[PDB]
Amino acid sequence: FMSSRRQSVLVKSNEEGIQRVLTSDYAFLMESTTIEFVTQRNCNLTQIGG
Amino acid sequence: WDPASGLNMTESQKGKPANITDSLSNRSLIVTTILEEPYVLFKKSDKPLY
Ligand SMILES: *[C@@H]1O[C@H](CO)[C@@H](O[C@@H]2O[C@H](CO)[C@@H](O[C@@H]3O[C@H](CO[C@H]4O[C@H](CO)[C@@H](O)[C@H](O)[C@@H]4O)[C@@H](O)[C@H](O[C@H]4O[C@H](CO)[C@@H](O)[C@H](O)[C@@H]4O)[C@@H]3O)[C@H](O)[C@H]2NC(C)=O)[C@H](O)[C@H]1NC(C)=O
Ligand SMILES: *[C@@H]1O[C@H](CO)[C@@H](O)[C@H](O)[C@H]1NC(C)=O
Ligand SMILES: *[C@@H]1O[C@H](CO)[C@@H](O)[C@H](O)[C@H]1NC(C)=O
Repeated sequence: FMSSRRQSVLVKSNEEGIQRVLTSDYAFLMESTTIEFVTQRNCNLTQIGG
Repeated sequence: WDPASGLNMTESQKGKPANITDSLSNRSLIVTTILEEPYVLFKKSDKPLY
């Protein structure tokens, strides 16, 4: 999927990974030590899988 | 040899006329193949492919 749409799904920050989840319908893949920082200061987000 | 022409060899060496043989090879095996999904469906790659 990502090789097809490699301009729109791929942001360039961890910040734009946060914002486009909060606004769009988007399932950003972050490193797990930053998800534990985001999902404890922004309680409307979560960590889906293992 | 001739400065205008070059080497006009008499390359025939008929003391032993039969010299070498070659090898039949790859031939690339042209496969007649129509497109049907999910079998031979096209790629969504964003460039021309060869
Ligand atoms: C004596 O008389 C001759 C002819 O009357 C005059 O011309 C010289 O002799 C021949 C005929 O023109 C020339 O030989 C050719 O030279 C080519 C060299 O390629 C280039 O070399 C440099 C760059 O490195 C350039 O400055 C030059 O202008 C050339 O463009 C060869 O590649 C030629 O091709 C063929 O050579 C032999 C067959 O002969 C084979 O290997 C191949 O088939 C190849 O395709 C050709 O050999 C020669 O260059 C002419 N000039 C000179 C200065 O020698 C002479 O001027 C004249 N006087 C003297 C002093 O020789
Ligand atoms: C999550 O986002 C909504 C708007 O999308 C906002 O109203 C809400 O306050 C946010 N949650 C927290 C805990 O701030
Ligand atoms: C080389 O010599 C042979 C013998 O007659 C003949 O093919 C011709 O004269 C020469 N070849 C070429 C290509 O000039």
